[PDB]
Amino acid sequence: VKMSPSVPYLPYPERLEGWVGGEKGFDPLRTSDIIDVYWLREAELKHGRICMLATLGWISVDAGWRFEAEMFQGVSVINAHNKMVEMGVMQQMLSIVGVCEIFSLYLIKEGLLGKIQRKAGDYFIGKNFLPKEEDKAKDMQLKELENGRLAMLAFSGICTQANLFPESHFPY
Amino acid sequence: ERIPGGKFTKAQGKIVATPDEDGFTDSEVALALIIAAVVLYLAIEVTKSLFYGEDPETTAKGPMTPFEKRVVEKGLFGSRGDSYSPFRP
Amino acid sequence: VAGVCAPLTEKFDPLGLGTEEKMEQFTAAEIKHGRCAMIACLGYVLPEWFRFPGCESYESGLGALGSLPAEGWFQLVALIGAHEVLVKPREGGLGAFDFGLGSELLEGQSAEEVERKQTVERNNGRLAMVGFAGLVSQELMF
Amino acid sequence: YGRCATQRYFQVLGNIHDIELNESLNSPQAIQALSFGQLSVILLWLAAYTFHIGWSGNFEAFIDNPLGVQPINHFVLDPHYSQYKVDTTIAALTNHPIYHWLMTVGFTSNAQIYRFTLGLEITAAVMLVLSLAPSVGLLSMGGLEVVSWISICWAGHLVNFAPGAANLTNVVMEGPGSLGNLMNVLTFNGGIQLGTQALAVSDVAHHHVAIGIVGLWISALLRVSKYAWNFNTQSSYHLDLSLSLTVGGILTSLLAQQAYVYPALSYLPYDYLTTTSLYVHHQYIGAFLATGGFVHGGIFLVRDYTLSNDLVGKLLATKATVISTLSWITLFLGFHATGLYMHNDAMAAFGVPQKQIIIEPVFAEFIQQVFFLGTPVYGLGSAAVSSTPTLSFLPIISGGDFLVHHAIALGLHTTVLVLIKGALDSQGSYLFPDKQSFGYGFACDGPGRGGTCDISTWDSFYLAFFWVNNTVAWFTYYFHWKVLSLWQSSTAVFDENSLYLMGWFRDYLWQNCAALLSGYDSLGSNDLAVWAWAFLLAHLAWATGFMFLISWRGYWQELIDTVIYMHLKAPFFNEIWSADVVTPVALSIVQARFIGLAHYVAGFILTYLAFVVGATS
Amino acid sequence: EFAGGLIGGQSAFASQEYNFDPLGLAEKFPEQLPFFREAELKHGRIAMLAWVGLVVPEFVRIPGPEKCWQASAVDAHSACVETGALTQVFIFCGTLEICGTWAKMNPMPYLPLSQSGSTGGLTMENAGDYRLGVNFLPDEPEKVKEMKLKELKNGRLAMLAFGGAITQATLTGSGFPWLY
Amino acid sequence: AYGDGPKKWGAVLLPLTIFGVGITAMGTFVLYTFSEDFFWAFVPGSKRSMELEKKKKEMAEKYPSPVVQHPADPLAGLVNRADYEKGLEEAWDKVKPKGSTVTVEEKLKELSTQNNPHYWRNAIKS
Ligand code: CLA
Ligand code: CLA
Ligand code: CLA
Ligand SMILES: CC(=O)O[C@H]1CC(C)(C)C(=C=C/C(C)=C/C=C/C(C)=C/C=C/C=C(C)/C=C/C=C(C)/C=C/[C@@]23O[C@]2(C)C[C@@H](O)CC3(C)C)[C@](C)(O)C1
Ligand SMILES: CC(=O)O[C@H]1CC(C)(C)C(=C=C/C(C)=C/C=C/C(C)=C/C=C/C=C(C)/C=C/C=C(C)/C=C/[C@@]23O[C@]2(C)C[C@@H](O)CC3(C)C)[C@](C)(O)C1
Ligand SMILES: CC1=C(C/C=C(\C)CCC[C@H](C)CCC[C@H](C)CCCC(C)C)C(=O)c2ccccc2C1=O
Repeated sequence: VKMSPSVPYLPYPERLEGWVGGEKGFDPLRTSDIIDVYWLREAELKHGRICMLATLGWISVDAGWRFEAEMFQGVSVINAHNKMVEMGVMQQMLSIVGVCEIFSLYLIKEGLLGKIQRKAGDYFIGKNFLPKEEDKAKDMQLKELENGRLAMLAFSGICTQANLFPESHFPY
Repeated sequence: ERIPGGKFTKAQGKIVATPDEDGFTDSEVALALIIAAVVLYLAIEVTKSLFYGEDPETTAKGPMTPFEKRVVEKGLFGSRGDSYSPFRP
Repeated sequence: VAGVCAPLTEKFDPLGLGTEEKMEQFTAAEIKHGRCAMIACLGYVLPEWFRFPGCESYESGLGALGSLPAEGWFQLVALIGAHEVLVKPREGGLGAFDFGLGSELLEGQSAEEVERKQTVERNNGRLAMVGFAGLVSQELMF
Repeated sequence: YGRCATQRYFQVLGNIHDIELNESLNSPQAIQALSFGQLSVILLWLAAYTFHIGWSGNFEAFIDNPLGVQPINHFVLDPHYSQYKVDTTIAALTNHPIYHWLMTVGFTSNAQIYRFTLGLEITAAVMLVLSLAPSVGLLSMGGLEVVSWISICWAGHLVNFAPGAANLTNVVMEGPGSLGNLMNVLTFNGGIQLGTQALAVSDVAHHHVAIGIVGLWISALLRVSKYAWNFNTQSSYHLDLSLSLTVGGILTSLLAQQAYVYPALSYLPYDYLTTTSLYVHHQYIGAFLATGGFVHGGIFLVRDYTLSNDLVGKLLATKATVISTLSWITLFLGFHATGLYMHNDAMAAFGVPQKQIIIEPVFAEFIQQVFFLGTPVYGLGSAAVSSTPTLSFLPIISGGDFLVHHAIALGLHTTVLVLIKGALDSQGSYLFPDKQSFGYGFACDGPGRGGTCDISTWDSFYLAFFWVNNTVAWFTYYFHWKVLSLWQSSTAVFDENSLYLMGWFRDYLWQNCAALLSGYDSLGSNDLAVWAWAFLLAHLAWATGFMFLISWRGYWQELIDTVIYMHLKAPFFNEIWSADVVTPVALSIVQARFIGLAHYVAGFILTYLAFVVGATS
Repeated sequence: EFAGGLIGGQSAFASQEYNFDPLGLAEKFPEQLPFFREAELKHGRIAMLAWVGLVVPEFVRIPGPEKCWQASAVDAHSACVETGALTQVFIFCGTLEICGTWAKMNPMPYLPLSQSGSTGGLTMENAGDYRLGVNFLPDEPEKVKEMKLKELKNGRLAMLAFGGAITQATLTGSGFPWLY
Repeated sequence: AYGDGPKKWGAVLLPLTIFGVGITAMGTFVLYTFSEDFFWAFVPGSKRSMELEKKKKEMAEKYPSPVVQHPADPLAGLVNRADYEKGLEEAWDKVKPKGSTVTVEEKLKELSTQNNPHYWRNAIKS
């Protein structure tokens, strides 16, 4: 009878209670019941961070802020990945992301198995910028999540609009 | 160069054409080995999990998910039974 | 039993060298050496396969000591030394090797698993120490 | 520690996967985790094959000339080779249709194969991750709906990589369009398509989408049939396992038959050795799966069934009738098949081949002509010729095939007789009325009551596995000789010399071993040397199985006791070995029977594989 | 009582209710009755919007790719599917339908009803209740029942009206008056 | 060339994968034979298995399960074993042979008691 505030006609997805974004209770097609909210929140945070970075990347490289090196000059955002994948640049970025994601795999596996007690999305980078106040810490986490969601939708937009209309730039 | 053995190899005249280069270079072989190393680490984890079995607290201290609660209550997906049956319905 | 895993059954002190007191400092030294050797083996392996755009001129191995302008070598040493002097062990650490990095993963981990992680780290560091010794000696001599 | 005997090894290793006895991971979640681990192993095995095909292989040279090139499996780097053998060997050739499968499913480069290997390794990692966390939630995964969805997705893949997909107009964007547009990727031509001499990829994709949709509908119908009349009265891991194993054995045998007669992989029939190996391998797998279904039915009877007035109770009450009638069928079939074969042997030996008893397989000929053949080949039942016939590789039968099929029926009925007899006597015989309290497998009940050797229900499988291997050998000899005659264009040497068993020796076994034995001799060694060596190795394993089956424990236990005496009395070693640690004892009776059967069947499989390779090379 | 006490069986005349069910589906399927009312109200709402969207374009039409917008009602649909308008309308309607109905109905929306069964989320009380604009309801049960009856009557009228409108338009063409 | 590749990788790995891996597997299996947990799940009364059984019992008695489980003692399924026996007693008194001196509780004690000291769970002083 909790009646999730987002979709009023649906019952509250119970496992979302206590999590940072759970006060809105938006999980229709309730998947917190089938999938552990630890995994769902780790995936949400990973997508949000990747999109918060990819948005800025697309904007900066579409505006014309290419890196110093040649093989980075004159390459548009669209035909960029297929270019740096043959220049050897996407391989090393894949290596760095691979070690970061092996760290992520260890963290997710140990957390879901219950061995470690890290929080979902916590990679232990930071902890000296956290507001240190529990209400303020949860507020900062909610800011991260909301910005990540906005950035996910924004990058989806930006990318689709750019690739549908190649002769354009960031305002689209 | 091979010495052909068997009547059909000689009759049909099929030739074992060696590729000029190798096919996987060395970098992609290294990537395959790295991915296999990750799979090996996961296999070690699975072996440790299975050899010591499931601990008694998990599935007893960890509350069942609402999906699992409703499935056990309504007897679905092999519950209300003592079988595995991946090809249930 | 922090370092004793299974090929052994006891402490490997043929020339009895720990004998209390020294043991802790030697443990710090061994753990730091093992960490450096693990990252150094990774270093030997990988520059031979990708080269970090901007570094695609220098030679790998010990030749990098000759290459890589000595100012850059000094900057690398400066980063290393800044960490070494400005990190310090955490507080309630298990020793001088507990610089706090990743120690959150040990929170409530049981003695067996904490010690197992310690032993995995130390044995991997030992294997990497002998591996780097082989790599450097082989690259230099033959 | 370790103050056990060597019997501990073979006692626990025989039940090491009997997880129902393993109280730790006894829950069904653990069994699903075992399934996940097994699927990870399968994925890594397929990754092995794809990786070695793409690494040292000629797939890029295979797609260009699939008829003129021999597929390479992996590179050979045996240090024991002599420079000549090193110069002689190029690489380990291919005995499986993975090149043909990759060509069919749209692989055109080694880069695609490498990506496939990476995907297989990643999927194995996913399976291991799933096995890491057994859970009633994961028990939801699976079902006939899931496998039908897998079939639908495979249909989508085949549509995406059909040869006519280039001409296909995008249906989901420009509408369905004309019928030919869909015919670019979805066809029901039926039978061999000529050229590739295999079923069209469009046919396979259309088959799979139809099968997936029908499977979804059938699963929904079965679950509504579970809505009303909801009765899970007998749930057992062994009952469901027997169901799965029997269905899988039927499907695998059907796969062998319909993959020989309707090859789905391009340019497969041109490769004789791979076709023969495919058929033999899949028939062995199917027979093994059916035998496992019977075995797990027996196990369910042994330790999971409670007597009731149900289907199984009715079967048990009249088990004497079932066993007696199966015995009559087997006796009749064996008597008549053996007698007709011996009569033909005598007639051919006495220079009177006309006086053989050749009963024409008129019933199978009637079925073939009326239902399958599009031209009058025999003329019985029908003589109509099809205006637009379809192509396939259905063999044309003759007089010998009647006797061979009766031998097949004898083998199948005898195997079923042994398995059913053992399963139903697991509830007890008058020599062993209380077999319900002794478990599925045990040595015996002693020399009393006249003797009770091989009275266990597991011993029923042990006896029936010889018959499984014998039946598969019979019909695989049949298939192999039939296809060898067809490929060598004889088709009359078979039809005449298969009537008598000396033909089966001289023209099949003795004749087709000529090249295999010349794998290595005084003159030198060729590419068949490995297979002659494996032939000898398999014979050695078979005879070691003979050792473990003929000679029984007591002798060997006394001999091992004397050997222990020699060790304990030996110098320089009595100070070190007191026989207390892992005491050397003779293999238990059940362990000995299983190990003898294992050597027997290992030699069986390796001998026939080496012979098939040396004959169809 | 009749149809589990659902609203809609009231007749216009007096307390002599209509209770129209000649084939008796309400009595034969009382546990499937919330689903029946869900389907009825959904069809009624869609038909109201559909009749309004058959009438309005004959008056004013949005500027667009000129193939879907500048077309009659009967031949609109094919051109609109081709133009990519109805595919986005389908995305919107599918998201709404999946989330709303498929989650109010299936307790396990991540599973088809063949695997979840249940379907207990649709009770008799919350049949058409998607909690949308409930503040506009009168604050007394009698007028709430009357408003629900108005919605049902207009929905049935819209079902029949849209059926007639589309059939006549296919037969004849024309605009809002679909007469010959 | 075609040979290169598998030649160098093989010279590195095949010695490893066969010699080192198989020899390590054999040695570790011999060690596992002398390990305390050698086939612990299949050796009756093994320390790890007995501790696991004890912890399972503790978890069952500390976290009761709402769903009904298969009773380890078949008579433990009864919701009211008292009522079971009381009924038995009434039925037996109804069909007792004359004034029999045999009572139901004594018969239940006689049937439940059993002298099998050689059965394990009894040889472990349990
Ligand atoms: C930086 C080097 C270094 C250091 C400081 C330590 C320190 C330690 N090790 Mg250790 N170890 C190392 C490298 C090192 N290890 C390597 C490479 C291996 C692989 C074989 C091991 C394997 C090992 C085992 C198996 C065990 C230890 C243990 C210990 C602890 C007690 C031993 C002691 O008092 O000796 C500390 C002092 C030294 C090790 C002297 C290092 C410098 C010497 C003089 C070098 C001698 C020559 C050497 C062979 C180099 C070859 C060149 C030569 C030909 C010139 C202590 C914390 C024990 C432990 O953890 O206790 C529970 C234990 O059981 N170690
Ligand atoms: C998916 C299918 C499936 C599954 C899940 C099971 C599962 C099970 N079976 Mg089963 N079975 C199956 C198929 C299956 N079976 C089939 C197809 C058959 C017929 C062949 C059997 C016949 C069978 C029997 C007869 C018995 C079981 C038993 C069991 C249970 C214990 C298994 C165990 O510990 O064995 C231990 C497993 C082994 C010892 C494996 C042997 C290792 C092989 C032989 C190695 C040899 C290959 C070698 C590499 C070749 C070398 C060649 C040479 C030239 C070098 C377990 C529940 C047992 C049981 O329940 O008894 C209570 C039992 O007695 N099964
Ligand atoms: C060549 C070897 C051989 C032969 C002939 C048989 C024969 C038989 N086995 Mg058998 N078996 C064998 C090897 C063999 N086994 C091995 C190696 C194993 C593994 C341990 C088994 C395991 C096994 C089991 C577990 C079972 C059998 C059964 C049977 C019988 C099946 C009924 C049948 O076919 O009757 C036909 C009989 C024959 C072909 C024997 C030859 C009879 C004559 C010589 C041939 C006919 C000549 C002519 C027509 C007669 C003239 C009549 C008049 C003119 C005088 C049959 C007696 C089953 C059984 O007994 O059920 C009844 C059964 O349950 N066997
Ligand atoms: C919380 C936070 O913010 O960060 C956290 C993240 C995370 C991930 C949780 C953490 C961690 C763990 C880490 C970082 C673990 C890294 C471990 C590494 C890199 C180990 C390398 C071993 C190399 C070996 C043995 C080489 C062996 C080489 C051998 C044997 C070579 C041998 C030969 O070279 C020799 C000797 C001669 C050659 O010719 C032949 C060959 C065979 C190559 C931390 C520390 O908590 C920090
Ligand atoms: C939070 C928030 O947001 O609040 C929301 C909440 C909520 C609930 C969504 C709201 C609402 C209600 C809505 C949207 C109500 C809309 C209702 C409509 C459009 C009803 C149309 C009926 C058309 C009929 C019967 C056609 C009848 C047509 C007939 C009989 C035609 C009949 C013939 O055509 C036919 C059949 C043949 C023709 O030839 C001749 C004629 C006779 C014309 C709010 C309050 O607004 C806002
Ligand atoms: C030969 C023979 C033996 C003797 C065979 C034995 C004892 C097994 C042979 C063991 C082989 C030779 C391996 C010996 C140990 C190896 C060093 C491998 C050890 C592997 C473990 C560490 C797991 C029997 O015990 C027996 C019992 C019942 C019927 C027939 C027979 C029978 O024929």
